[PDB]
Amino acid sequence: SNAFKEAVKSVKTILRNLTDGEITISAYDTAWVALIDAGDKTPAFPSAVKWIAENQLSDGSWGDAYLFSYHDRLINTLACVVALRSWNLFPHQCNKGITFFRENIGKLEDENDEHMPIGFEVAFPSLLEIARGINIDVPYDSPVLKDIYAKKELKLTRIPKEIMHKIPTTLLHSLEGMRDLDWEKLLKLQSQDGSFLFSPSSTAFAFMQTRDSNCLEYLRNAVKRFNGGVPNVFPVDLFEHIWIVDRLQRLGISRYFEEEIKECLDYVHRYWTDNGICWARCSHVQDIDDTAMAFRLLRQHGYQVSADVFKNFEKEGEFFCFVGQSNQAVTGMFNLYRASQLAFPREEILKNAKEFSYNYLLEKREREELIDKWIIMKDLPGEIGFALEIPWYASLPRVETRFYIDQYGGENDVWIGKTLYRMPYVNNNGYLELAKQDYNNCQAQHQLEWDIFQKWYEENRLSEWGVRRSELLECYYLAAATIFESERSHERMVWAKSSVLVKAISSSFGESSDSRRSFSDQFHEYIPGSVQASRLAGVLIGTLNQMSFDLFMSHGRDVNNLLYLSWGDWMEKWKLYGDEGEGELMVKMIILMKNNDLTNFFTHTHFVRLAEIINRICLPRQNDEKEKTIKSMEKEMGKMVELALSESDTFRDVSITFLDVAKAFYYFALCGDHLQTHISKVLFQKVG
Ligand SMILES: C/C(=C\CC/C(C)=C/CSP(=O)(O)OP(=O)(O)O)CC/C=C(\C)CCCN(C)C
Repeated sequence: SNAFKEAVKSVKTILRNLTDGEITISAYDTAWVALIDAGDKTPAFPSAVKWIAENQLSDGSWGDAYLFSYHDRLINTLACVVALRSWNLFPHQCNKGITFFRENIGKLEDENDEHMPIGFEVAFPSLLEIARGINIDVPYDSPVLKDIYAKKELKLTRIPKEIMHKIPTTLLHSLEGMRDLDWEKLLKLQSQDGSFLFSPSSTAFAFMQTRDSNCLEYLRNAVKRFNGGVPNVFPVDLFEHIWIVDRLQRLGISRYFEEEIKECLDYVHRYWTDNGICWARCSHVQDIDDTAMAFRLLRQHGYQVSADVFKNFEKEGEFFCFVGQSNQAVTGMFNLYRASQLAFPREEILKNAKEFSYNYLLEKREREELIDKWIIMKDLPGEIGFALEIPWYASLPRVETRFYIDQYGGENDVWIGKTLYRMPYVNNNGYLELAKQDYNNCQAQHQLEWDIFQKWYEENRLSEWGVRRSELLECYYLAAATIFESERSHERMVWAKSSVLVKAISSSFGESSDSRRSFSDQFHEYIPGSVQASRLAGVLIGTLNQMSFDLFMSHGRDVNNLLYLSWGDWMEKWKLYGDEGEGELMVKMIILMKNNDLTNFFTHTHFVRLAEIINRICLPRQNDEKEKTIKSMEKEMGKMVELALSESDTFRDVSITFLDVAKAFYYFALCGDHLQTHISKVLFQKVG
């Protein structure tokens, strides 16, 4: 007991105390740092030397202890051996590394599945030549190595080295492998924290060549922050802030951290620029992955961000991770896809982005190529598959969350830079535990109400009023998958019950003006065909009364009058034309059942404008004519997204309710023919 509360607390302290990043140490990078000469032929950073000796793995290698990769182990180990030997320190660990290297170098190509660390083919041979330079006894002539030495010389002939010296590029992240270097020019492309593109190793190499004091400071700060070691990229503050918020929302638990998340997004917004962003604040080089994620979250939470930010990544209708490079990672395109779906109608560049990323991912799934360069994830195919299957316009919170809890790798995910690395605050088993418990608690609540909802259906003999059992479950499902919180049962239930009653009335009396007239008369008279019209009316009136009573008994709020007015307003329009304003009725019901006083907005202009949009979306449930219908909903929803997202956090509760109802209808229009598995997972299959 309270274990849950105390776990929310520990996640809150994490969020409150985020700095420049919780990222694991890179042995490769701290080796480069350890090589630095203080000047008097002693290490400038003895604590980096110490870290290396202290963190060697049991088999003599250095690297990620939980995910073995020959590439990762060998480059990490060779670097550490070089560092220790060049100072003749810690000969015992230095000897173990050498043995490991001797015995495993021939296994470099033994893994079909392994990813390559970034820039391995230039970085590996370069520290090989450093090792040979200090007479380290290692098989420099290992057959596997002939192939990677050739690859290096060719990589280098292709590098735009002159451009590398004139403008900031990703190449600055890996200088330690290159040869023709003009430091007078490069130092002008130094980052504002003194690093060369937030790489300690590239920066360490630069310091050895220039003795530049700003490089030293970057190194000093990092070495200190990490007690001797350094990561392979730092800072990683935007990356971490953004990814933490994305994961908490998708895990379905973000509502516990609304204050903390708001503060994270303010931080991010603070460092947003018209060119976008990268993983670290104050960069001259941006990437589409970080930009698309920040863009999506900022816009989603009411920040004003422009889509012109994506213009720089666009070339000839295609989109790229980095300006001036051809790289197009699956995860970046995935995040681009997600971002593009929050486009306002005026934003052409996002239409093109959406068109491009969708087809990119589509093709890559068809080809069996959903593998990413930047990360090793539990279930990338499943995440992409979901995204392609379920547009944001049709993405109900519980549905996305139910699948993602199954996809989230927790602490098992591994990121890929110059070496393998982890992000403990993004990929965290604790978040998952919390997510599973919270999901299961809410689900249990939903099952209770499903049982109540069925009894209600039976007691009122609604099956004889033309409501099928399959329709009953679908109605409850849409409400619960949207308004899912345990403490929001009144909103969830009024919506589910209202939609059912609307379907019964429409099926039993919607056929013609007379029957509709017949029914509305009875409703008002109550408060052959006229006898039963009175019966159904009693069901409506009956359940309306029960609901307001329960609200009154638990929250003191009396909503009787507004309740009947709303139903009254709907009855008149339907009377005259048939079902036309169901969407609006649902929204009003939900707002009424809220434990607030938002009903005063029913008057506001903003409210009215949203009402007419939603009524264009929520069609009176009725091949090629289908594409038309769905495409038309999207255009109307495009307008609603704009209106709703750009809202002061007072009326926002209302605007968001319009979106919720709209998405539900959209989802049903799109997927309503094959919901059985979704419903089963969301409502009836426990997580874990
Ligand atoms: C500057 C970096 C990459 C170099 C450019 C690349 C990879 C080109 C691929 S081509 P290549 O593999 O051929 O490389 P070369 O061998 O040519 O140097 C990325 C450093 C940032 C991180 C690690 C954090 C990522 C955060 N988030 C976006 C995930």
